[PDB]
Amino acid sequence: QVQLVQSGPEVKKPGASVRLSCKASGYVFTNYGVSWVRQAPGQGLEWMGWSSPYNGNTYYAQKLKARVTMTTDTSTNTAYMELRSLRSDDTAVYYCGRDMLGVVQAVAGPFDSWGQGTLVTVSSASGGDTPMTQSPSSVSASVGDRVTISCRASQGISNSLAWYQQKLGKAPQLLIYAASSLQSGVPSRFSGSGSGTDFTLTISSLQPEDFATYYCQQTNTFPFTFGPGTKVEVRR
Amino acid sequence: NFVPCSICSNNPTCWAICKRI
Repeated sequence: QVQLVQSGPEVKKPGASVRLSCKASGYVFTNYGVSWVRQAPGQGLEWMGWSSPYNGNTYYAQKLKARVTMTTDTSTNTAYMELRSLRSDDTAVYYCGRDMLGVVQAVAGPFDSWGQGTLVTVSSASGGDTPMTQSPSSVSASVGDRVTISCRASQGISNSLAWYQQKLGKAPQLLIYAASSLQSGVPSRFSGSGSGTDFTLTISSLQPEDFATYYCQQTNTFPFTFGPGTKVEVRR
Repeated sequence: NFVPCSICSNNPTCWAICKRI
């Protein structure tokens, strides 16, 4: 069984650096990419970059490229991410994830496994080429209802669109990849549709476990980008 | 011949198989 275990929480002053680790077990480390995504408190998901344990190649989001370094150690099955020159807006939970199996060895893609996250708190000193949108941002529903969420890509992304569920206090979980392919172990009430720019996630009969935030993610080109999330809430 | 990473632009498949120099 696939496991990613991340290092413990960090508290840093601005200007400092942090080095996070992610230990992989239960699979052939060099056959899959290892990538990093962060989430500021109460905010959405931001893709940081990708690393190949196979050949050492990396790609960093331009926003962060100057201050980030990602490496892998194939003798210990451990991935590392260093973020330098810290600022207040770097406070976030940092996740490592396993890019799912792809057409070529260790290619970046949707994450089929997530670390548990590392909180990095930067202490207080006072007081995206394909953007994605989601509609609605919030919706309330009752058990048994059909819930349908829209995703829109600002440029065509073919079918390179994934959907994730995130429950309060947990890492996200992959539901759908390639627009309409249901991930192993996900209930059949979840289904995805669309290609090009307009996509949908529908839950045919909402269950109590389904109240959560849902995110779409395009993986057509780097940098990968997430939609801002849709919260599915219990009716008041 | 090989695919050099200098031309991979924003393409993830290229970045997965390219050789760095």
